[PDB]
Formats: sequence, C-alpha cells, structure tokens
Amino acid sequence: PKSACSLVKPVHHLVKIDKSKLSPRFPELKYDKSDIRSPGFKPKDTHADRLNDHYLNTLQSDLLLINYSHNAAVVKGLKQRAWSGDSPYHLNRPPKNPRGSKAQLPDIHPIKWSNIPGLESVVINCFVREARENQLLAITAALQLQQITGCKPHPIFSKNDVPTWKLRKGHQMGAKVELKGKEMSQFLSTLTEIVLPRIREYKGISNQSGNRFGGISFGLTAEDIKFFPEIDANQDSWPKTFGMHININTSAQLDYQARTLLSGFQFPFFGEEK
Amino acid sequence: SLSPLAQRVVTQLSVMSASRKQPKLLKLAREDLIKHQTIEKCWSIYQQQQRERRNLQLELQYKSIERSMNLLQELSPRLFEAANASEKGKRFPMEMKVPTDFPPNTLWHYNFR
Amino acid sequence: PKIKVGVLLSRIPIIKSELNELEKKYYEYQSELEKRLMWTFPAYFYFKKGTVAEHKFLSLQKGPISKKNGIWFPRGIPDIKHGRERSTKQEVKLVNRPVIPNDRITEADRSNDMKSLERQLSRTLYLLVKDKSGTWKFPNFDLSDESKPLHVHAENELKLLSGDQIYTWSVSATPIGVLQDERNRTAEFIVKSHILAGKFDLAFEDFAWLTKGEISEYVPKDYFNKTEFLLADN
Amino acid sequence: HIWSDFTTRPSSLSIQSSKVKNYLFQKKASLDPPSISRRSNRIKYSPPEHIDEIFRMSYDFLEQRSSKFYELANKTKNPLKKDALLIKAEINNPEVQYNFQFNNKLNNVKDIIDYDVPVYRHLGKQHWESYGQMLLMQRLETLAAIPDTLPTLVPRAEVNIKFPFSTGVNKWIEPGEFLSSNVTSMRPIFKIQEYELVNVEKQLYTVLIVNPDVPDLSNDSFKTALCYGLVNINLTYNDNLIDPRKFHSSNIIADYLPPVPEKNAGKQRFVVWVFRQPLIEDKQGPNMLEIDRKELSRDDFDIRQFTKKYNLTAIGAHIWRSEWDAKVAAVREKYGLPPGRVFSRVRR
Amino acid sequence: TRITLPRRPAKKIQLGKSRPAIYHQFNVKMELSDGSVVIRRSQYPKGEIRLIQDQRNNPLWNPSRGSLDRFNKRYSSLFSTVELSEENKKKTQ
RNA sequence: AUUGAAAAAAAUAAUAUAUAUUAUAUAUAUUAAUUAUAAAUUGAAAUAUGUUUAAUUGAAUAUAUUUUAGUAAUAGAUAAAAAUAUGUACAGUAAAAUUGUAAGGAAAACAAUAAUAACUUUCUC
Repeated sequence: PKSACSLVKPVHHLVKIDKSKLSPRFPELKYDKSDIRSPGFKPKDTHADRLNDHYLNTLQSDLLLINYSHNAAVVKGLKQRAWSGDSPYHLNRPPKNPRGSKAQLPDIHPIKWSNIPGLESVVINCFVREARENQLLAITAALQLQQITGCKPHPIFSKNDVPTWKLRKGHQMGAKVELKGKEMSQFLSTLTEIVLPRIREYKGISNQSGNRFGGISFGLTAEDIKFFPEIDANQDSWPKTFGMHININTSAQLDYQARTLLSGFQFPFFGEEK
Repeated sequence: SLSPLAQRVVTQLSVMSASRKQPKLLKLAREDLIKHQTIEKCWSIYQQQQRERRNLQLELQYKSIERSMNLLQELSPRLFEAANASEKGKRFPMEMKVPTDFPPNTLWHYNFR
Repeated sequence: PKIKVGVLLSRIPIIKSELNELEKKYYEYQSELEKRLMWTFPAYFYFKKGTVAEHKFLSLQKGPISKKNGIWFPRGIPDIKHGRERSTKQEVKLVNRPVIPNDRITEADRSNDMKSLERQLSRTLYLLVKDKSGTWKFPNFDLSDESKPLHVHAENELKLLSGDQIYTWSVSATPIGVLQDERNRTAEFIVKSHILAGKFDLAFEDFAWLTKGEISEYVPKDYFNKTEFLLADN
Repeated sequence: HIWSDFTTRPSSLSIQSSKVKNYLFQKKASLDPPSISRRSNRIKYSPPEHIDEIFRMSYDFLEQRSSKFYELANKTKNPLKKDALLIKAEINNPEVQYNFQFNNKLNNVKDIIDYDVPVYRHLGKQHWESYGQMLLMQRLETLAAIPDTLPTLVPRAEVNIKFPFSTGVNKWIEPGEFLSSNVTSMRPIFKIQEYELVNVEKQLYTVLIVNPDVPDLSNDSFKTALCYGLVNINLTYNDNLIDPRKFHSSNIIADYLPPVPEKNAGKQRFVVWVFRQPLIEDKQGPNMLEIDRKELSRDDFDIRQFTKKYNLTAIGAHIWRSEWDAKVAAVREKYGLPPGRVFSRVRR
Repeated sequence: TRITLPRRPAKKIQLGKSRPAIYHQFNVKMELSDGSVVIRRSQYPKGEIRLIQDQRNNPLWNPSRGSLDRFNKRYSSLFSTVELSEENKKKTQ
C-alpha cells in the first residue's frame, strides 16, 4: 500500500453505472430473488392470507374512521435545534441536541387513507440463559422457534460480557426470527386462537407496554409454549422448552393506534393506558 | 463419541438444516419460462389494481367523513364536539372475530349478556 | 336545517372470502411450485426408528425407485437422499374423530331469506329498511333533543326498534357521511355500527340484510351513488 | 382478442416459429417444448403443474388490457404519446417477449424483431440500458474520452463498430479494446441503432473518429486528430449499418487515416462520436449541410468548436485504443505516410 | 465445563447458489372448541386436529356469550347447588 | 438415436467439436450440473427371481442385487457476537441515549426512535 487516502473521483456523465452488471462473476446473482431463474426463488403468494384479508375488508375502514380528527395538522417531533447566530462561535457549530432526548424523534402525522396503521413485522426473540452452560440448549430453542413459525431462525450470540451472570462474549444463546407477511399473520392467528386462551390467568397485553411509536410487545413462559400445536403433538420429543419475547411492529404513528389495531385482531388489553 | 442427548440435539439441528434434504433446481424451458413470466406479471398487475381500488375507496370514505364533519361544525357545535373526541383507548369488540376457513356449528348467537 | 341520524348496521363476514377463478388457479400453481421446491420430510425426527407409529407411516408411504446397474432409466438416473427423488415433487400421505368441516353455503342462503343473518357467511351484510313509501334506505331517525351524542342516540333508536333483541357496537363517534337535499331542508348524518349478537325483526314496513351488490338492485340509483363507497365490496 | 388479429398490427408481434406458438397456446399440457431439441431430454423434462389454465387466464387478462389501451391509442394524435400507448398495449404480449428475449438484437432479422415497431424498439432500449450503455459510459469516463474530446454524453443511440475489410474475421469491437495496427489498417463499419422516436426520412447523422492523444512537441502536450469523418448519413431503425455501400464520396469530410501510434508515444484513444443533424421545419426531404473543407484541419481538430459551428448533438459514442507494434511502419508505408517518429522510453 | 457440539468445517455456499429454506409443511385442519374448522400450514405430520381449550370457548374472548373425573366416578352413588347450600355456613371463618 | 406424449432454425452464456487472424474470434450441435465426496453384523427403500392368496394385477412373504441412513448449523455478496491483522474487487454504516418486552433486576437479549421537495417506473381517479 502506497497510501490510505480515500478520495472518489468525480465523473462527467449522469448515467448510473451498476458495476455488478458489467462483471461476468455472479450470473445467478444478477437475477432478482423474485425471478424464477434465480436459485434464491421461493413461491411467495402461495395461498390467501386470512388475517390480512380480514384487515383489508373489515378493520382498515373502521380504523380510519376511529383515527379521523377534524383538521388535524402534523405534530413535529423533538429535533436537533439550531443555534441563534448571536455570537460568531455559532458559525460552524453543530446543532444543539433535542430538548428532552439525545436522539431525534419522528413527526406524528394525521391518519388518512394512505397511512392507516397495520401489521408490519413480528420478531420472536428467545434468549435462553442456561445456554451459558450448555450450547445444545440454544439449538433446541432455535428448533422450537422454527417449529412454531415455519420460518428459519437466526442464532443469537452473547454480545456483552459480565461476571455476576456467568456470561461470556461470543457464545451462542437462543435464537430469533423476524416473521413478515403471511407466516407472521398465521403466527398471530395461532397466538390469538390456540395459545393465549390456554394460558390460565391471562388478562391480556399490558396497556403500558410498547414503544413510543407503533410497536407493542409481550412474552411467553416455557409453560405457554407447550400449547403450540407443533410442540403439543409430540410432548415426548419436547422435554425442555424455552420462553420467548414477541415484538410486534406496526405501521402505527403512535402506540394507542397500534394497540387498537391489535385489538381488531383479537388481542386482549388489560392495564391502565398511558 | 456422543451421548443420547447429543444425538437428539444433532437430529434437531438436522430438521432445521438444508443438508441433503433439498431437491434439484427448478429448471424451465424458454416457452415455459415465458408462460411463468406472463402468469406472474398479470397477477402483480391484478394485485396493484386491487390495492388501488381499496385505496381509492378509503380516500372516498375519508372525503365523505371530512364533508360530514364540516357540515356538523356549521350546524350544531355540540354535536360536532361530541363526534370529534379522542378515541385513544378504543378497543374492537371481542365478538368481531377473524373469519375462519369454515363456519361453526352455531352460526349466529341470537341471545347475549 | 333539520338534523337526522342515518344508521347502517354492518354484520361482518364469519368465514373466508370466496376466491376468484383467476386467483384459485394461481394459488394452486404456487402451491405446486412450492411442493416441487420443498425439502424432504425429515421422518427420522418425527417418527422414531423401531416404533409402532413409524410403521404405520411407512405403510402409508411408497418409496422411490433407486438406481440399479445395467438398466436404462429414460427419465434420468434416480438422485436419492433421505429416500426422495430430488428431481421431482415429494408426496407424503398421512376424541379420535375425523374433522369434518361444515358447509359454507347455508339453509338460509338456499332459501334466499333476506331477513336472516346466516344467509351469507363470506360477505359483509348491511341492514336496509323500507319506509311507508316503496323506497329502501339505511335506517333514518329524527334527532329532536340534540342533548346526547349522535352515535349513542342512533344506537338507542336501533335498540328501541328491536325491542332489545339487537346487540350493536359503534365503530366511532365520527359520522361516515351525510345525505342532504334541497326539497326537504334536512341533513342525515350517517353513523357506522356493527351488529355483534342479536335479532332485529322490528315507521318502517320491511327490512333486509344485504351485500353491496344486492343493495344497488333494491335502493335508488342516486342514493346508491351517494353511499356506494361507504360499503365494503366483500 | 386483439393479439390474434394482424389486420392493422405488424407481423413481427407474432412468433414466426409455428411449433413454439402451438406449445404456448394449447388446452392441455400434452405437447413437449420445441426448445429441448433432443428426444431423451424432452422425455426427462417435466413442466410445472397447472401452468396452462393459469397462463391462458393471464393471457386473456393482459390481452383485454392491450385491447383497452388500443382504444385510447387510435384516438391519440401526437406521435410520441401514440407510440407510448402502443408500447403499453403490446409490451406484456408473450409472443413479443419470446421474440425479443431469445433472438439476436444486434443483427435483428426484420420478421422476428422489427425496430420499426415501437414496442420492440423500447425493449431494445431497455436491454441497452441494462448493460451495454453502462459499459460504454464506464469506458468513456475511465479512459477520459469525454472531457478530453467532448464535454459529456447523453447516450441515446447504441453504436457498435467493426473492422471487416482489414483481416477477414468478424468481431464487434468491445469499447476500450486494444486493437492491432493490422486490425485497424482499413476503415471500420458503424451500426448506429436508434431507440428514440425520430423522423427516419428527414434526420441525418454525422460520424467523427477523433484521436486526442497525438503528441505536439511545440506545445509539449497533445493535439486532436480527425482520423475519419462522415456527414449527412441516413439511418433507418432496421437499415442502420454504415458501410461504403450506403455513404457516398460526397459524405466523406475526412477519409479514413489509420491508427499509426509512434514508439513510446503511448496508448492512443480513438473515440468515435455519432451526432444527429439539426432538423429544420417547413422543408420536405433531408436537410443537408455544407462543411468548409479548407477550414477544418485533420492534424489539429477542435471537435467542440466543430460541433458548435454545425449545431450537432452527440447521441452515441464508441472507443478503441491503439499503441505501437511492429506493423505500424508497414501500415504507414501502405498508406504512404512518413517513416514515423520514435520517442524516448522515459517521460522525463 | 461448557457443554458444546464442536463445529466441523463449514460448507461453502457460493454467491448466487444460496437457496431459501422451504421446509416440508402439511395442510392441517384445526377444528376449534366449536365446529369452526380452519386450515393452517404445519410442519408436524397430522392432517386433522380438534382443540378443547380455545378462544372460542374462553370467557375473555367472548364475554357476551383427571382427578376431578376420578372423584366423580368414585362418589357417584351419593351424587355429591343444593349440596353447596347444605354445607356452607359462613359464620366461622 | 432407441423409449414417453399426441422438414428444421433464427438470443446471452456455458459445454463439445472444427477452423479463421501476427484480432481470446466465428461456425455447427446441445442446454448438463448447482450443496455433493471413503468407511455402516442393526434402520428404511427399490428392482430382479421364487412361493402363496383374490392367464391377470393387487396383497403377503423369502433370497439376491443395489440404493439410501454417517442424520451437524453459513442458504446471505452475510455487514459492528466471536473467528485469517498483508493484496485486490464489490458493498454497507457505527455508537450513545431513550421507550418497551418471559425469568431480566443499574448491569444479559430483541425490537423500535430525523426529513421526502424534486426525479424514474408501475397501477389508478
């Protein structure tokens, strides 16, 4: 290496050169994953999604009707404030961080026909803490997740180190899986109908639960997972079983809207709302 | 070499793994490939149309609501105020269930509470 | 102008929507593509070796034709792993009682009883009402008091009409739309609400529960145009 | 059924192969694909299930859409809009897709891919944008043929060159290739494929091959050299190969002088530029232009100035680049050019 | 100390050749508490399941609408409400 | 090529064969493979050859010849867990803090947290 000086040269044309296309290296990779010729092909729209259809037909219109506030304008979030130029030291100064927060917050828009809240993604985080001792427990947890979802899990590793809890850094410990589209919908439907009613003293999801912006969550114990039909059908094959966190991500501007949406899909809500 | 627990873990791992479980690649003839493309494109177009229809309907509903609320504001202020309230904790009723594949034995309940 | 209360009661569908001819075929194709591309069923996991349950499964199944030396296989040589022809789709054939689903079409549907709620299960039914004249319309009510909110008043009126058979739920306090006119200086603010569990059965002469396609036939053209978009297509 | 009709619609939109067409449109998956030539391979092959009925439904749907588009297309008066409508109507036609994808675009046979047809032309443009155009742009930028000769390019026509007369071998030159002096001894052949809607009868073109890298020792820099200059060339979407057949001796503003790089003078870029003429209104037929042949010089040539003078717009470009070899002296001798200079190996 | 499965050399999936994990799934009919059937795709091999405890018989999801068994069996002649009323004096607590 | 089903051909690319040229080109033919690799007295499957039941095919069972089962993670040009620290090519963005969520607690993991004016394509009033 003669130098480390990085410096992209300017060009003399407005044509956008896709460099990947000019090579002959990865001919299978030039095709989109949606295209049949790609090895990455998967039949996406295999059957009619039921929960999605219901949302489209009944709920979406109802949600819109609920969320109509008359002549509602945009509520701007907390943003980085600029300095008043009352001193020459303000001249190339970085902007003041937001008022309360360190990070900037998004603008809350009025709900119209375009931006009605709806389900975006489900994530099922299972971090088994006994797997600090036994790596095989992580594998079993991942399998369980796969069984539940019908989707490929991704392994969670210990990102941090700590002595009090017997935890190393870079150790496989449980798994996660982001469900999207039809599989996610199915999983939600199963949760509503099969699993959550079989939980004994189940009041619902807390109203104090959630993000500030369109994200709601809750968790299932190891006792609760044995109600899933894939696990239930072979209790001999599943001696151990692991709890899980369930992060539901909506297209909701605020959290009460997201809660309302989830209620539309038969999720009970019990606590005192914020 | 391995314990029974270790064996069972390996089996479980295999269930998830793509090792020696997956078929050959789906090869097509050029005519077949074209037919497939035409199927997919048409479908996509249909889906787009449906989305527009639904979206249009929603827009129309929104416009109607706007028209109503302006009228209400003009006529009866109290009624308008009542209409335009914060519906923060509004919950869909638990009877409005997600429509199943096939219907139940008792289709409709005529008595309640 | 007189303030009036329109009400349209929406019985939501109790089963899946019926698939379009185009849609069904496409879905079948995608399923068959999936099957072709699907993995082998890992029977070794779900069925333990040397067990009574496994044996039944094996009996139900039929195995793939293996490659054997000194023979022509004109559909290529068998590629087998975990007992599956890799070149083709795999089929896996499978209180103690057979799960028999109920018929989606109903007795009411067969008879064409318009007053019944069980008559269409895959569609959104809307309560229509016939007045003293020959016209049909969504339930109208005179709002003389103007003390209570509008949607609540509508619900009360519906309940009164029913004789407390109906069990409704207002979607919101906001009105979906207005029906307005010059001849009679009035304004019918339309509320939306959902029948949950009850009869209606009853000034109005007759009523019916209909889909969006049937309402066009019953109701006038101008009225339909005014209130088409409010109704769900399915 | 608009796509089965060929009263007003061109013949090129159909598949010319009968067997292929039959395979496409059958009532059951009984026949076997014409693409698979071998019997054993056909036997082996199995198409995906249920594909026929769905395909037919898709065809009907898109055929209906095309028919609807055509209802608008005929009412439209302005030409670009009409063309766009036509494209919209026919782009999803399976037959036209088959035709375009699986037959050559460079030397298109008119019955299969007709570039007179708007849809096919649009397809060809899209194909060009996908790869060949990007590559050309890269070669222009990297080699520094844009700012050094002519500020920018907005690629509209696909330009491909060939050197058929020198050696004998058939090869379209990839942009930024190193060609031997034997290869580029005699003149090249252009193919200017135009994808925009343009007046075929009126629109003329000019072609200029320029060598920016010939050394000028007075200036201690380089100068340009117009190696080959044609003007007032007539192109047609299908009939577009610029050959001694087409252009006359009147069209040649500067007849082909070959690349003869000097020893140690370095690598010399030869960047052909294709311009379209300015089109004059209220004048039927092709509007020619006269070039002052004493004014423009070959040993030093302001390309940009020339363009400004005659009001040209650069639509296409291509580039090769030659350096010294043993046969350049022989080439010079053949052409009657002088012995050729030899420079110091060191750039001191 | 830490129980593990020690890794073998990983198999190189080439770029472009990576294939999506399409697991083997059966179409499974779930009959809920009432006779409402619903089809769901499932990895376990069972074409039909009927459920006992669901949302369709839970009071939370519809407000408007074997030790015990053994006990019932072996105290059947007595027939064990009236019995509750008889044996429920709420003075002592 | 033989076999199944009921005159030919007109891309790219790969492969096979041939030749053109001080040009890694062209011509003809064909569309393979694509997540595998030794070693299994025991599991499972197929085919062949016998025998018995309702010329026949199904069904059962014996031997032979094979085939499968060694069940092991990445499926994405992966992108701030840990691991190859020098080359090159392609691509991307971190952190903190905050709001939550099964055991989880200040401290394990996962989720979410700035703005879309203009532009291109697609569908649509």
